[PDB]
Amino acid sequence: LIPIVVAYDIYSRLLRERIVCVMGPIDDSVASLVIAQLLFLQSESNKKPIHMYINSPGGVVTAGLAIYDTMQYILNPICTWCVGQAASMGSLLLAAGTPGMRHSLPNSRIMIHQPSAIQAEEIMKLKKQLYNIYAKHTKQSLQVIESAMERDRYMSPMEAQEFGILDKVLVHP
Amino acid sequence: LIPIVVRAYDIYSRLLRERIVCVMGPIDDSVASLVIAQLLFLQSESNKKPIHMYINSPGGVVTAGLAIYDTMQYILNPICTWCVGQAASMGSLLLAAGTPGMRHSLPNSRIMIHQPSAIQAEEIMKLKKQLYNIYAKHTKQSLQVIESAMERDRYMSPMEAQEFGILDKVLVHP
Amino acid sequence: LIPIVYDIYSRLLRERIVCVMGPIDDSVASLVIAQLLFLQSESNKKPIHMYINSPGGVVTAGLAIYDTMQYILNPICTWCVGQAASMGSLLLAAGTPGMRHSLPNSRIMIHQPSAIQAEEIMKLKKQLYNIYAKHTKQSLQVIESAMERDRYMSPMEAQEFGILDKVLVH
Amino acid sequence: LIPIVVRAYDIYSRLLRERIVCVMGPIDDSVASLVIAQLLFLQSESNKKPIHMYINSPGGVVTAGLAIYDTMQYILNPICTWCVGQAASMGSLLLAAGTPGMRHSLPNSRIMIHQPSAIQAEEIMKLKKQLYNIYAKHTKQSLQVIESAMERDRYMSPMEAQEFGILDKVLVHPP
Amino acid sequence: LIPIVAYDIYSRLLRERIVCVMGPIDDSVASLVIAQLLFLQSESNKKPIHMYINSPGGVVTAGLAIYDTMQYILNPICTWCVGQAASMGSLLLAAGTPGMRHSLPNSRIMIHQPSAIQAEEIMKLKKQLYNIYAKHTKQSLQVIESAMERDRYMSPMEAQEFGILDKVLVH
Amino acid sequence: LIPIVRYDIYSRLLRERIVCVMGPIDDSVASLVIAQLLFLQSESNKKPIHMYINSPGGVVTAGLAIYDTMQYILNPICTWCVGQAASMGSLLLAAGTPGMRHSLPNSRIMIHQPSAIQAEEIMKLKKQLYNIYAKHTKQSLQVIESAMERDRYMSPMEAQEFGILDKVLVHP
Amino acid sequence: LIPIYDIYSRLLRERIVCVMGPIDDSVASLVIAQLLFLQSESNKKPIHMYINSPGGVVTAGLAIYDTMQYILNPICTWCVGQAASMGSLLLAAGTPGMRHSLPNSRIMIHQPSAIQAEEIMKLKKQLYNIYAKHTKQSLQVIESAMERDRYMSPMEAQEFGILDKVLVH
Repeated sequence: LIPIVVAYDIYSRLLRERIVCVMGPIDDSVASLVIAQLLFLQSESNKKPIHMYINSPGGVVTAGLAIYDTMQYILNPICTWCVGQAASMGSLLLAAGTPGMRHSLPNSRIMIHQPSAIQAEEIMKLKKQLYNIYAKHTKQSLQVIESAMERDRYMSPMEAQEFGILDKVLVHP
Repeated sequence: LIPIVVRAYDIYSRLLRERIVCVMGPIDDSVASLVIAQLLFLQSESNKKPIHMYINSPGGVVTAGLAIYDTMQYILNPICTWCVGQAASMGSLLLAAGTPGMRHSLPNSRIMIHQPSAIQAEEIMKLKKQLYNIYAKHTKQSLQVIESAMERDRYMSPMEAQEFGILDKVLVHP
Repeated sequence: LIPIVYDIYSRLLRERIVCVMGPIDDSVASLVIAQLLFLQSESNKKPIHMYINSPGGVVTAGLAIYDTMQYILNPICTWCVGQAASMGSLLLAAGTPGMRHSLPNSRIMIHQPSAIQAEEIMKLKKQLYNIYAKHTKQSLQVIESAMERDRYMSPMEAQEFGILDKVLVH
Repeated sequence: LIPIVVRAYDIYSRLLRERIVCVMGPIDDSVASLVIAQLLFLQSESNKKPIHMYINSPGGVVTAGLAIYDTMQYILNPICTWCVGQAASMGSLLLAAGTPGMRHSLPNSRIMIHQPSAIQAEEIMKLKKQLYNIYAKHTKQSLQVIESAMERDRYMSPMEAQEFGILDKVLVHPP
Repeated sequence: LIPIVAYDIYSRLLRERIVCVMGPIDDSVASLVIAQLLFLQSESNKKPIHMYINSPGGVVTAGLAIYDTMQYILNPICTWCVGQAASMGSLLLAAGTPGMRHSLPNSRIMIHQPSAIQAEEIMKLKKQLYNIYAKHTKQSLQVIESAMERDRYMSPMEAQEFGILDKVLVH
Repeated sequence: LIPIVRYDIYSRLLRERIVCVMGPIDDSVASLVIAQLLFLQSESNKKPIHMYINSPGGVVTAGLAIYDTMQYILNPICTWCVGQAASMGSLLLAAGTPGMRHSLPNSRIMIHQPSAIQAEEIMKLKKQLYNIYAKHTKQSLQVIESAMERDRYMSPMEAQEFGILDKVLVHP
Repeated sequence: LIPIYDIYSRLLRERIVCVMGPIDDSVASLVIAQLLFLQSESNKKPIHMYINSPGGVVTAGLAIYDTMQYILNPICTWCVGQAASMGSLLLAAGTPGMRHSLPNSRIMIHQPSAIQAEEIMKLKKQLYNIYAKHTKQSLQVIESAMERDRYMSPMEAQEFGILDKVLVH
């Protein structure tokens, strides 16, 4: 499947360039890999930026929160890039990049809404944490976040930049 | 198994050494990540030499194709897009997104820009207005023509697609 | 597993042999097209050998392979092994004039046995008639008539029809 | 698809060179076997350098988790334990079984001591009583307090789990 | 698992010019057998090739692909029946070189074809099998037609008397 | 999934003369364990071998194949119960060398055989288990036959008192 | 999964062939390849076959058996765990004096139960001839002993002539 480049597979040469890809649904296996790649890239140097490319519909909240906390834990600056879409938990990882270093390509779709075995109280505690993350990183008030997360829709990149999910939309070809 | 040739490469990696990217079968998030990774790698090898992009796909996920498209536009290199077999829905967008003068088809290919067949209607319509806009910029056609052409569930020949502006050259010769 | 000597198929590819075996689809077509384009770069003038044992498959996948055969400048030997049916017999007939061969016991079928609109299936079908007409030099009516009969023909009858040039009598 | 790092290692073997053991996903006999083998290997390389265990798990088989726990207590090394994402049921026992002073959580980890639900009833209760004694040893709560806390089907926050005695530090950033 | 001896055991046998035709025959098996036959001819057109047959038969047009390769190449082919060669497996056995077709004492031979395309097309293929067996067995088509409809296995001694085999190993 | 460490983690352990019997026992497991046991005897007939048991048991005739190899080879075998040794897993524990059978504190031992061939053939095979346990535990057949009837696990400190193992490695 | 040569390629270098699990045409193919290879390495050094098998396809087992009898090497056969049905024929087909079992092995010569009944019967009559030849029992004993659906101990299997040695170790 994966081509070889000169030998490496392409994803491991991207990792050698300090690029981490989060593609497709987030789960405890995807999180485990992303966590391991972030902890590794910190051990190789704690000063060079890391580049995280997001194309995901989101996924499990607990897996997404594990990736988030590690991005906040590691000392590296993190550039974060949206390609195609970043929805639900995927847009939290996008929002959680370093201020000034959060980017999107012009046609990406951003969704802050959190699409609909556990007690009701425990899902609500997770959501209350999400409101505080979005308020922290977007600098919106909690009242704005709660109503924004109620609308089941995708933002355009220009709407998401004025909302504060993005810093830059790179239209330059 | 993929045959090894001649260092020893599988042919898909040898073709990548010739700066050829293969987009084969349906487009999904896995294909999109592979195509974007291949494209970003080829830019690092040089910013100037063209990239060759061989399209044989029935299309696929719209947001996956837009991720490939956005990467094609970000990269500075000329991209030569070759239609082989067919390019339907999102596949004909990728064909059309090659650099002007470098979009080619073999003569028995079928081109379809109609989008055949989990999301709210408002977001599919927003996605579809993007397709109308980006076809118009790449084909140099009016939105009314695009809207009309994307409504007919039909394929068009490469000679028709050249007149419509999806293609630049049809290689009827060897 | 397949035996090592290279893998057995990579050893054959170094002899400029392309094995089309089994049903043809987009995954098979992409393999065959990749191999055909490579072998032209390795030398622009030495023949390529295509060995065909196929029941056919997707039409656009087969037409993708066929277009590559006509694009590259090399002669192509086509060898019918066991059977070449539907799109498999088009690839057999697409070999270079004088260089289309069959083993004595091969069965060839040009009929097309048995997501798309009816008008689009018929337009594809009319393309096949034009391909067979130019390569067999039969009239369009004979092609339409012979492709309607759900049958196989022997190599000696396929040679008389113009699908083949040589049958390799034992 | 697991990236390779350049000798060439997969990402998990590269981390094992940092003395990092990833206990991720559910625990079963093959997970237990793999963790125990890694712990015994890492002890051979140094009996006094710390080991780092990263935990994100919903729990698993109890006897498989107790096998891992017993290995953590056998080896002489300090074990720093990290909760990322969640540590539930048996995953919280491996968290609590880290070295005193070296059990850490990130701020959004979910901690559940409760045990959600093939053998006779007497064997489940006998496993339970072992768990109560292990938690009492490490959290320094009394058995009845553990029994009352372990009956509520809920998750603690990291700060609440520190007050319960499952954790020593909650870290936003490295100090 | 296949043992390693460096080669896996089947590639080590191929260096002895041994081709194992074992298990059911299909279009994928035919590809492997034909590629191995053409390779062994490239390494030498003179030295014999050894075919080891253990199969219940299979697809007719796949077995005919193997058969036509056996007759095309110039090498002598020793065919060995191991365990059984039924239906199309017994055609490859009979198509060995005259005097070089061998069997072990407990091999079971069956020329009958046990048990989509039109009826008329199966019958044309079937009539080809009669001609192939008649050529190699040195027997009347009427005898082949009668023998090929009996749903039975021959012993190696019966198969030698019929003309499918030349030699039976005695132990 | 298995990390590498010139090995994978398990071939590195095998170089320390450690054999792992993990998960259920079947014909595949029996063949692998017997091969490893015969290999380690060739490397030396004098150094101990370490066998780590975490098993729910499995096919009885597969476990007896492992057992007979343990008794054939000349090496001392240390047997370690980690987590659980039930049914056939407890026979491999009992069949370690005397003075060299160990358990971790939280292990579960079960001698009972949790519930094809004819009924008479299972009882024939069952009667061999009574003889094997009686040899190694030094209990009488009546004590073995009575103990095997209770569908229960037991703690290391009771299997030590029963004679299934010799040492419990209390945590420091 | 398989420890590291791999453990079986190392064992094959000691001239050990493992027959474990049920026998089918793919197992027969791999065992026959190993037997023919080991004869090429030398036609004089013994070969060791380890059997732990329920048996399986009869014609696959008969293909192995004829290969064991064709090659000139001595073959030492070891019953490990169980040898049932066709597994007991491979065991019995070891070299006289070199057919061994561990003490707790179970041996069964009964043949538990795509082709016609008359054809299965022709196969079973060959089985009677093989067992009578190798065990030196009469055909009437073999025919009766295959009818009883039972296992026997290695000591009882030695009295029947399927074994020569029991390794009290």
